[PDB]
Amino acid sequence: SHPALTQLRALRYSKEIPALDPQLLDWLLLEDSMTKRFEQQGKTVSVTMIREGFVEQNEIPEELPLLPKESRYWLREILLSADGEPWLAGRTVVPVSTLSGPELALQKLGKTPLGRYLFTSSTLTRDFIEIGRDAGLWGRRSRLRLSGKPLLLTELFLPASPLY
Repeated sequence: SHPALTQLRALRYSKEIPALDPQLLDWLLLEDSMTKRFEQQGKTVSVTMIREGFVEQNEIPEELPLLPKESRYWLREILLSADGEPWLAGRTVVPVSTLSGPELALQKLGKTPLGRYLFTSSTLTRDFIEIGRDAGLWGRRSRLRLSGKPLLLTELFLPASPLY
């Protein structure tokens, strides 16, 4: 798709959280998407849609080991911009079994940027967070649960983002 997503997917992620500046840790560990924290930089946050749709297991080789094995997944790839400047690449993989209740909205976001602010009646927890780095750029990979139901979110922080 876009080279930022290719890069994102190929980061070598692990559960090692490096010994980083606390403010950088707070960015990487945030138990939410980056949308509202990027807005708090004094920015309007927008989505560039790279791909979204239902896919089979063969299009989620990175996420499949980390999710239930089932027939279909919602796959969403975006670039996230702040005042029009790309700051993040995001890749979300949602098993269809997660798409129930308020979490049906995960397939209906369109250009609305993901975040907990959209899920005002759903618990959010995180099963794990992995960190990776490539070419000087940080990425992270999380298995999230919304009302107990899993999804995979992988994010790559692009060079203009405030992490750097």
